[PDB]
Amino acid sequence: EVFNATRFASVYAWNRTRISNCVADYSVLYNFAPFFAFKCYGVSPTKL
Amino acid sequence: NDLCFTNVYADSFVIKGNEVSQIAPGQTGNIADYNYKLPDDFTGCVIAWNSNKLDSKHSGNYDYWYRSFRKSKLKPFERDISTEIYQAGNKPCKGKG
Ligand SMILES: *[C@@H]1O[C@H](CO)[C@@H](O[C@@H]2O[C@H](CO)[C@@H](O)[C@H](O)[C@@H]2O)[C@H](O)[C@H]1NC(C)=O
Ligand SMILES: *[C@@H]1O[C@H](CO)[C@@H](O)[C@H](O)[C@H]1NC(C)=O
Repeated sequence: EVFNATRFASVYAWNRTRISNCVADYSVLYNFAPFFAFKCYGVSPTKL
Repeated sequence: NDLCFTNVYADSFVIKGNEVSQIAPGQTGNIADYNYKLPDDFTGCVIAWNSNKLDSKHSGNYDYWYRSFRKSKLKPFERDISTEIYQAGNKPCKGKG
């Protein structure tokens, strides 16, 4: 629901959503975007 | 010109401009992860010069390739020449579309 959106808000008003009470499998994050910059800082993306 | 190297590897490949800055030890991108990953403690140099006279012509040219879909990341200094249809969802699909 955050990658299927159609009106991703402009940067001046950055839409902030909270994710809790859920199981995060980032394969569904991988399949919805042919990535261009997956630069991760706090955590290695593979170890997610 | 005043060092001695047990051995020297020269990997050559033409690639788009942004990927030139992409190519570096410890980076990310469709090339740095699925096409060519440079190991972290790399000891050497990278060389990039513009070649629009050998990779271009009227009516176009599409001889060059790259891999934007791989099952996993590419380990440092490994080649993954393969044409396997990437799996999306759960289909054993073997085809395009
Ligand atoms: C950021 O955008 C999200 C996707 O549009 C919003 O999540 C959804 O918003 C709809 C209403 O547009 C809700 O009905 C739905 O339950 C879900 O929350 C999200 O609200 C939005 N956040 C902000 C701060 O704009
Ligand atoms: C968004 O959801 C629709 C649901 O019909 C789907 O067809 C589409 O591929 C999705 N696209 C993205 C970018 O999530």
